[PDB]
Amino acid sequence: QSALTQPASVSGSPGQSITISCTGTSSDVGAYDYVSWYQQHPGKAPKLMIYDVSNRPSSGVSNRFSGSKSGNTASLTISGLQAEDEADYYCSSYTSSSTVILGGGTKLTVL
Amino acid sequence: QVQLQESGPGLVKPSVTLSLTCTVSGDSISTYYWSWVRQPPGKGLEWIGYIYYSGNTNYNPSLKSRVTMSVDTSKNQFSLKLNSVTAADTAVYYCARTHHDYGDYRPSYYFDYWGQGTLVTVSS
Amino acid sequence: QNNNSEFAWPGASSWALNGRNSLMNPGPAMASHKEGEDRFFPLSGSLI
Amino acid sequence: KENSKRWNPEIQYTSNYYKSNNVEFAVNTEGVYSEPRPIGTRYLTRNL
Amino acid sequence: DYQLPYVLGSAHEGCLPPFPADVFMIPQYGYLTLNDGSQAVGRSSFYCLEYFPSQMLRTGNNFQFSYEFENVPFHSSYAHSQSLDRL
Amino acid sequence: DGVGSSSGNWHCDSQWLGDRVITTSTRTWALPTYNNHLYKQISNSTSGGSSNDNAYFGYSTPWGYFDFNRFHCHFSPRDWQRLINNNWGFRPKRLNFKLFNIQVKEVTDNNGVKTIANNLTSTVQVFTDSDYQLPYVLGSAHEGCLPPFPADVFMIPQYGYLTLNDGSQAVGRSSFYCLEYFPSQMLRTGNNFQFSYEFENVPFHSSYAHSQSLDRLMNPLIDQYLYYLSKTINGSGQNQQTLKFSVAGPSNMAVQGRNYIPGPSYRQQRVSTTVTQNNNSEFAWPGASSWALNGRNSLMNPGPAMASHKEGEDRFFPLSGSLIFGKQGTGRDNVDADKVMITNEEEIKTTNPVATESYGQVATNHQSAQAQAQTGWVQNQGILPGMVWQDRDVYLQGPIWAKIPHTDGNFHPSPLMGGFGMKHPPPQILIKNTPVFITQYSTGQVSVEIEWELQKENSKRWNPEIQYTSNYYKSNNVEFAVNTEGVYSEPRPIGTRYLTRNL
Amino acid sequence: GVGSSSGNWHCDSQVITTSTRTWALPTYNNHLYKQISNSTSGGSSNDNAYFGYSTPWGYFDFNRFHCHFSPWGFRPKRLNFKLFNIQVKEVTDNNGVKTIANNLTSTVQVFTDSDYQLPYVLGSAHEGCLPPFPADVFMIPQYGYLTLNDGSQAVGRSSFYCLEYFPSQMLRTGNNFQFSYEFENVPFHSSYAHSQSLDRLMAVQGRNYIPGPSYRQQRVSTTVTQNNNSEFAWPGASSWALNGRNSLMNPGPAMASHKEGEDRFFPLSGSLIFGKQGTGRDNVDADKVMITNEEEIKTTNPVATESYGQVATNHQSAQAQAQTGWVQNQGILPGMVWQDRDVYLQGPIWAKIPHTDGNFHPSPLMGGFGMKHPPPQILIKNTPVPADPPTAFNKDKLNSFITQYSTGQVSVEIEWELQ
Amino acid sequence: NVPFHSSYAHSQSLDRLMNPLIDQYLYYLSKTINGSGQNQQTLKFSVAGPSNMAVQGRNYIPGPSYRQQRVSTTVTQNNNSEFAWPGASSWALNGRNSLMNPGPAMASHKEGEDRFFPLSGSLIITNEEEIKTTNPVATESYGQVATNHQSAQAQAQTGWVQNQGILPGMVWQDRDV
Amino acid sequence: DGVGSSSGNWHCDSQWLGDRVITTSTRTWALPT
Amino acid sequence: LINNNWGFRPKRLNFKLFNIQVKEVTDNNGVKTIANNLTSTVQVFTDS
Amino acid sequence: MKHPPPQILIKNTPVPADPPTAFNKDKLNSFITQYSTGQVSVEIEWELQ
Amino acid sequence: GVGSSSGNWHCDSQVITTSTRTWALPT
Repeated sequence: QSALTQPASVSGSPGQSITISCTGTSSDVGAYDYVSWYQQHPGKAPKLMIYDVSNRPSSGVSNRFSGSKSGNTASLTISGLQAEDEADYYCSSYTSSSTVILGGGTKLTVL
Repeated sequence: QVQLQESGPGLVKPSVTLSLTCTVSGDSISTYYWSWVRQPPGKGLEWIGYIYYSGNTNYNPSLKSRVTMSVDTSKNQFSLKLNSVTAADTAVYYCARTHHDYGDYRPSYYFDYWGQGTLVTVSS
Repeated sequence: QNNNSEFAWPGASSWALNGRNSLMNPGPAMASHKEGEDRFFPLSGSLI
Repeated sequence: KENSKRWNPEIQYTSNYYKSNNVEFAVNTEGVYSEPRPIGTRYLTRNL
Repeated sequence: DYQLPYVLGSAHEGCLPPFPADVFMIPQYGYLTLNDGSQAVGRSSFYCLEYFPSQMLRTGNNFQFSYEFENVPFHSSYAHSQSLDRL
Repeated sequence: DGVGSSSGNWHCDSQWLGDRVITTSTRTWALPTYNNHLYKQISNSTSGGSSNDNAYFGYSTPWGYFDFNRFHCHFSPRDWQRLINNNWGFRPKRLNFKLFNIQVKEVTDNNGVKTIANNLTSTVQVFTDSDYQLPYVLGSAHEGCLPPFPADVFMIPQYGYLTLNDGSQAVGRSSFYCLEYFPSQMLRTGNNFQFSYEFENVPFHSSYAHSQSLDRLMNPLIDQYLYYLSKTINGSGQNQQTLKFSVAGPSNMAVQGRNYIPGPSYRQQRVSTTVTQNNNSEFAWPGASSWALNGRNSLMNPGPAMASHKEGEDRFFPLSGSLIFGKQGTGRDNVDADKVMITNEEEIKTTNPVATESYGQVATNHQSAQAQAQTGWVQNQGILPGMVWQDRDVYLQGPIWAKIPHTDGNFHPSPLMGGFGMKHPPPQILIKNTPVFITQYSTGQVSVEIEWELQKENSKRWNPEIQYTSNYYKSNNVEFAVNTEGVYSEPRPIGTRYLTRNL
Repeated sequence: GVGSSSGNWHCDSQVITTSTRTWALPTYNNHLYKQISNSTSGGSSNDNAYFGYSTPWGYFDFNRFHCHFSPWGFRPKRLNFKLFNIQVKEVTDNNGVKTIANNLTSTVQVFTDSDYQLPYVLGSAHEGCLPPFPADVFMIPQYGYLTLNDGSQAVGRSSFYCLEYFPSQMLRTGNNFQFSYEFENVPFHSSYAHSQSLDRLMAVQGRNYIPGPSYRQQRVSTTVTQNNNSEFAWPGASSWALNGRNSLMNPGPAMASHKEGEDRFFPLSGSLIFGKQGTGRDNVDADKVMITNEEEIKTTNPVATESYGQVATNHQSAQAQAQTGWVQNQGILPGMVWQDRDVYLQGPIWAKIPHTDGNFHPSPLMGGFGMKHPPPQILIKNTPVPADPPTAFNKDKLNSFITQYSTGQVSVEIEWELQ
Repeated sequence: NVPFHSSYAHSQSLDRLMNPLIDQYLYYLSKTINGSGQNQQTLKFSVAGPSNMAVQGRNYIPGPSYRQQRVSTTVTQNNNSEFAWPGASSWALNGRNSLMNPGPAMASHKEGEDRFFPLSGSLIITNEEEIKTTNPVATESYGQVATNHQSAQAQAQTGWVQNQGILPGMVWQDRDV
Repeated sequence: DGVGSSSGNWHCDSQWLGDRVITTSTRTWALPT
Repeated sequence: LINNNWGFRPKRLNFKLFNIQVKEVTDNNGVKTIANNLTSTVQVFTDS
Repeated sequence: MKHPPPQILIKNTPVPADPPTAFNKDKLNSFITQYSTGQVSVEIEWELQ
Repeated sequence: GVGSSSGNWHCDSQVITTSTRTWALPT
């Protein structure tokens, strides 16, 4: 179905929490708790960060990342920003038509 | 220690079907779903579709008319076929495992392992 | 993958008693699906 | 009890090691208890 | 304790030969488990027979055991004279 | 008793009875003749001995020995699962060792193809050192154990020991031990040998992971009646020195007063399994933590029990800090990371400091109107009153016991590779063929029986535990099973810590 | 009975101390077990992250000495505990004024955890103790516990306990509760100051014994002009890191507060600090707090703000001078002796030694008697009494209860053995 | 009622207790780079065995050390300065600095150097050499500890241990009578 | 036996002995008319 | 249970009802008062 | 039958040929070629109707 | 022992049936 919508870019100074949002219809983000986030560095494969709205993978993801959902909007919060943190982030959801759709991605820059 | 590796052509002429395989090493295809995701340069990720070990498949509706996937459990690898490749098709193609717990009816939507990726160029 | 029609009741397995039809739920014990096919479940054949 | 002679380890019912806002089979921040999944009885195996 | 897969009721060859003077080869034991195909599932089990206690016999040693059959009905070695419909 | 009468039966069973487990293993072995019936002095100087850290002096003997000291000898993968999921602790109690069905063979190599036949009159010597008079080589984690899978047939390892050395040369204080100078029962083809042993009392190995961390033991709802110093100054300005105090409470838990502190630390260098994160230099021996003894540097391996990593960082491991096992069919030298299995002690993170982290900080100076407060990192810490710690976990492929060295003092003798330290461990069992020389070898059976005490999990935890389990999967082979070639393999190391306790 | 007393008042010290007090137990969380975490409490700091549960249950705390004592060695032996004269008040609000009436048919649940199956919170030196003066009436604190966490989240290994899942004794107004407890053997707590010092039993002479371990604390003057003009409460402190979380080293190894004749200073986190009656919670001056000192043990114990000694860092030769370096932290060496930290009238009595493979000198660092089986927790709650149900059956659990609380008497008796 | 005083010298050393003929089933990290160049990182592992006995896994470690300054009977070797008090290892109590005499029992000197002696370590001059099997040398550092986290930017660094308190799994000999 | 005398206590535990398990649950109920 | 056993089945049942508390409700205007009714009874029987 | 006549399993105990004179951890892949023979008697009582 | 017989051949039917055979077991 139609894509998830994200802000094009977000920036935050090192050490301060920042939030990225992704909006979806009542059929994807709104209806299910199936939301995941991926972090991608240039020239590399995307890495899973959040799954099931707030869950984190057992290894490789710091506790500084947290997912959340309200209404039709899901959000990724990064706190204690670091240089490694700057990367491309993608929202992804399981839609009503049993297909997987992702966001456009947001580029985050740390000052 | 699942490790995905895919192989294929670098350059492909238009109107020619594109074939790509991905080999799972260190673990087997097992009971998981296996997806293909393509990223055009400087563009967002797009989910092409996935296949399951029994051949059951699901695809992206936009690409559904021209996409065929196949799994081969003996050789422990799965592949992708794309018809009528054009300018739009140029992308880095990743083969990512999609998490699935066998036996419960829970949709499998997210990718917990990824291949290195392969760059495919559609040009004359 | 399912058919685009209303078959919850019309496509169900049922047993008639004294002229009334009752759904067969869950019914005799049978494997929910053939191997490699987790996605399918029997209409009334399971407990939900 | 089982006396089984099977050499390789069984399938057991287990909690995953997971990082979650809540813990499974426990109250939430509002005090509401939940049962996340249906748990069956069939894990150990036997010869037919 | 009937802890192995029991292959005897499958009507295989390897029986003691009907004529008492024939020398027979003893058939090899093997067993089948769950499969999805040529492959195995996590519920598939592997049995090692070395992991049972067994008796070791040199050329002077012998082995015997007794077994009681459980109660089973007499197999009927006869043919009916009447038919169900003409009773 | 007789040449045509078997002297023992093959016993391979595990019995669970309440609070105890009895395991029984039987294996077929083959004993060659080592050193052509000779004792031969050995040292590095034979191989050339290029380094002083590797310098050694000792002897090799005609005798072999039996080694059951690994867990997979006595437990099947299922019994191990059955042990670790249901119990909080276990420990060995009794030991019964039997040797039987001895067959001494004699080899004739005559023209092209060699010939084997029975030597019915030959003997085999076996004895046990129950007075612990010989050098004890069992607690060193050497190969040669009874094979985990019972249908395999294993070859007995040659016995050898080391004594004092100066470089590669011996010294006057060195010793030499003749094993022929021990009385030893002699066995022909009809004889058998058995002896029983009683383990000395040890503490239960803790097969559980704490459900609390040492620093969280507080009631989260209630304040302490202790105070801590919140402010040393009022704010931006000069001469602002002040003393300000606050109650320690649920808001700030780090500053709260605590009764007990984490266990000792000797820091390890950190290596990632993702190679591009590692530094581009050869630092395997140079960047490694070590201890020196009489001029020689022994690498610190595995070392004190410390958590392999912080939560969520599984790709890092301490350089020498972990036990690392080879996969089935893995070469001896310079294998890739995927060929080995690196065990990680994550479960001890609640009370044990991370191996790759500093212990903490200390004050390094006296602050004053002229001098700021300074600190410095604690890279190693010895025992302090009020430390608590967990020992290293035991593995299905890992050792069981070690011999506690005979010394005037020791602290917490629990051996550092894991398992049960004992000043009187199970005695070594020495075996050799009697010289006749005629080319000759022997074979037979060995059965070993250990009784294991258990400690039941009494927990009141409401939600389900973590259990070691084989998840549903479909692969070519079954895990912990033979393949189409008949090769048994253990796919992963299995720890003992799944169930939980309160701290 | 409804009109007869189930116990009396005993408040005398004979060495058998006996205390008795009057307590009030409210309703906590409206009979709910609620998940609590640092995010729930506002979060932010990694070192402060936590995950746990708050329970409807309350508990009794006599763990401080001023509970049993009116103003060489000693140690506890037996324990005896009674809970009697139970009274259950219910509350109803007409407009803005509240009514209180006896509810005679309600119950009060209590149990002791003598198998130590619950998280043990009596060793953290919290508030909520029996008041030191026998006339006061005290509020019983709420029981909560923490489990494993990563950030504000829960790992799969985290545990959840339901205290309703314990068998407990239920008390109407005429019922009483009692149990006795036998202290396991501890060494006598020393109540003396050495008249001799470890080095004088001359600076170059050979000795058989050396002073105990040290982990250096930063030094702080009570004359503020002496202190550096900067904020070093956290930056200048001693800490230990556990699982990536830094915890303050407090109070730390038992060490002398200060050198001879340096009374003004105190080690930053190295001392037990008490509040005076009526002291505020946050940012109170130095004259609002009682700061204990450990100068008594300075004979055998090194100053908390001083280095343990010097050690050679090299090999001297005709080309190189003998060099030394300072030892800030020194752990146990064979031959050490030390004195533990002293106990105070306000200070704690016991702690629970964590259940681990190993420990050394289990004596708790805040002072008192370490026990692998200490006096067990005593848990209490008011049994919920629901309001009128809807009269049509509803699947859901009932969230509307009568407002209620209870009150009664507590007596704790401890036999003390003296040296 | 005291323990027997040990009056013997070990015929083995703590670091040689292995069987010289057999490999361990344990692995160690043998090589971190394939060669010389950029981006050569690797992880290679090998079996611990008789040829390299330094890297083998051991269950017990030597006793605690508090290092002494080293002094040579041959006088020319000693530095020409008065380092007797300043150099000496000491401990502070109540502000009074006492000399660490004799202190933690340790091997008086490395094998082959009997000219050297601990500055305040030995009774006066006896030697403790009998204990060099399980005890660290008095004039030598206990060992090395990693002082950082290596990274692709930062190479691995180690510091020296001039004093080490007790650890679990330590063994030692007391001082000879 | 009276108004102010509790008629029962709270039992909520499971005991595992040999081949049998004894589970005990206790709950608070509310009965409307 | 399900991890350690091949089968299970109930044996004995022991049921108890106690701490009976009867509350009589008086509704007057918006407020309602709930007080103990001490003499009140509850009927309980089993159909055996 | 639920408890039929039990399976009776038999094998020749493996006899290794001469193992090497230096120790090796591998399992032994070289055995003496060997086989066995013997007699088998089975006596079943039968009930008649 | 080596030079003696551990069992006697029995092959008769009495109702009690008896059978005896010779077997060969390979590896």
